[PDB]
Amino acid sequence: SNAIAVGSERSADGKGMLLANPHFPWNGAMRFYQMHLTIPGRLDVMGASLPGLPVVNIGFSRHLAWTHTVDTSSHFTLYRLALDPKDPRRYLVDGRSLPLEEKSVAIEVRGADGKLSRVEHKVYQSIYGPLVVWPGKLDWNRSEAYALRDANLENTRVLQQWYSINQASDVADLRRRVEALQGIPWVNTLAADEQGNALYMNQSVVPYLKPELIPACAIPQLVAEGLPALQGQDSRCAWSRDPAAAQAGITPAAQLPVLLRRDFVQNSNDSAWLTNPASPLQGFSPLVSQEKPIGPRARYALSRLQGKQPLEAKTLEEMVTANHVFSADQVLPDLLRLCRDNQGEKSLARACAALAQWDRGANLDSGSGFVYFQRFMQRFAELDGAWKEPFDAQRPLDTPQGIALDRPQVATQVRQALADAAAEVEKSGIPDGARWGDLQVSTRGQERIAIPGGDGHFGVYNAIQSVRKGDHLEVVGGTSYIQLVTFPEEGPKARGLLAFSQSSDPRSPHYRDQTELFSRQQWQTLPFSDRQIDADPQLQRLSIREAA
Amino acid sequence: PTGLAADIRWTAYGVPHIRAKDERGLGYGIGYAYARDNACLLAEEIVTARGERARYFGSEGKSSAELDNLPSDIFYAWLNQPEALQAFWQAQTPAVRQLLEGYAAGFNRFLREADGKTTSCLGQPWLRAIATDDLLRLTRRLLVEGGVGQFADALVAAAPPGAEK
Repeated sequence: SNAIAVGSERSADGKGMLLANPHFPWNGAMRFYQMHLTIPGRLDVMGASLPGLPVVNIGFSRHLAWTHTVDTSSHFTLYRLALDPKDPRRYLVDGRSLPLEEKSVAIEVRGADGKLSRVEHKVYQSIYGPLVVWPGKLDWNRSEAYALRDANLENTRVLQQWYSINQASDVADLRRRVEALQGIPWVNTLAADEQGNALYMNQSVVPYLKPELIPACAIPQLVAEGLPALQGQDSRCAWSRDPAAAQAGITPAAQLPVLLRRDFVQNSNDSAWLTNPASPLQGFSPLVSQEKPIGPRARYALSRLQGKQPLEAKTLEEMVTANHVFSADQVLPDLLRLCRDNQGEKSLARACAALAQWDRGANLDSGSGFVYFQRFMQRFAELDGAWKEPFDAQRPLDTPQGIALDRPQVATQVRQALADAAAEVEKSGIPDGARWGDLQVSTRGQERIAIPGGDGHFGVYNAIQSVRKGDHLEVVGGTSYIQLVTFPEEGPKARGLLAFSQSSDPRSPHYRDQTELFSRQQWQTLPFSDRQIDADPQLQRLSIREAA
Repeated sequence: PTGLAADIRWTAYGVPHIRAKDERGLGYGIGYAYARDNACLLAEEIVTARGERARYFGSEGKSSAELDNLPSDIFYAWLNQPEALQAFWQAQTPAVRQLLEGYAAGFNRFLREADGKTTSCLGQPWLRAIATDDLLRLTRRLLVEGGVGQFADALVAAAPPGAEK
């Protein structure tokens, strides 16, 4: 997910502006759906929502626009259990042996013959929650097991929270409503209002441990590997209570990152840290936000956002529709130098030619260089110390960069990686002359619609994730609901698309219409006022009722 | 006397604009409009969240999250136990209860009248009237996507050791 909010100090019109670019599945229980909700006099909000939810999840109203991005905060903890040496179904807390709880679930299974059979399965639970096993990493042996406590299992406030957001007037109001309820499960919130405020909130439901508990309660080797793992044999490692928190055991709103500014804030799924580099957010719990190197999408955004020049709506739009593969900025110049140093290496000829011709984009018309580059990057990413300039915490926006071609060992390994990638690409059945749009598609009935964009890990802001299906790459997720909002005098102006179209049903008139527009990167007005709605030549109306 | 009522306008690309005088009517319009576009999707995901995939589709299939049907079912049967749904419902405000009540009613109203114009799964046994509990099941499924949901296979796999060395 990407999000950018721009305030009065940087917007061309001196008001607020918001780009919403969540990256979500193109099918299933998280498929976005556009809708506009009005209870006259007290609710009027438009945007998109997830299946089954009677609220708008990402959207805008008369003076406000808001969106979300998946955050880096932990929303659960693992507990390492010390098992009773006499009994692997018992575990020790404060030296006392407690029994696991067993709860059977019964499931009906349809067989070959079409008859139903009953399956009964035991789910073991500890005082923390259910036990979980990752074979080879988180086992359940005679010494230890792992339980999982999910902070959102007790979050009964989640629907209320977006009901409340849907009623928010401006950025200040939105912030109050979110901090009050703390019902947001696992996303950041970014917003802008007409008055020119830009807001970032890492305000979600996060397990709370008082600072003095963390060094003692962590499992050092597991947390070093990215897992929020705690000592489950010590009752003091229970999530801490703070009466200010909306839910027992979660982090109070005052200790979660918030940045209110009038220039900009951005997020592309890194931590709160460099939301705006001019005002770094640090000093939070490791469960909440850490100072880690940012990914290429955020680095790309910051490269466009920093400076003194005004930001226009078209500027934010084109950050998405440019399809620029920002990772190429870091490695392609030096890679091309390597290519030029190895003319005569026949095996590298086609790859180097393709990489040199390439527009460094993931456009429909982008050449095979993108495919060569992806396969190379995959291998580059597993090399050790190949960066010319390694990540530097004092230069986190400009590092890492370049290839260390002046180190013979690096030069040899990088050439091998290119050699390997070249053969792989040429081993594939992909015809010479094929462009990216020939390969990456979304199927609609009998047609395959070419889809621009590429994987977020290569620094493409317009992130698109695909899987191989026969002769093509089938889109499974990525850029989904797009919303770009500004606040001219007449009312909010909102522009965008639902990339995969409103209806998942092939019979619908709205099964592929926005997908064709997405292919051509032609965003559209999102009509909000009664006058905009009535100006629509295809306007349809139905009133329905029934007794309660 | 008042009951459920909604006014719906659709603009280009099939975007609904729902107007109502209260949350119940608002939900009614949302559920109806969503069903018109996505009844089969919601019906499938409700089967998943009820833990009934293997019952309708057997053990060799997967959910749309690419979990095997039986492990998915065990996980959602565990997640969405009656006591848990009841507690979640009890904690809801009147406004949210009304939104959910309206949504279910509006979805069901579309289902009663559907003749297949925009619904490909007409006649399937898993396409059926929904209840507010089904919407709670979907909500809880989304709730844990950043937590125990990512460990669904791992929860199903968790069993105590035998007598191995």
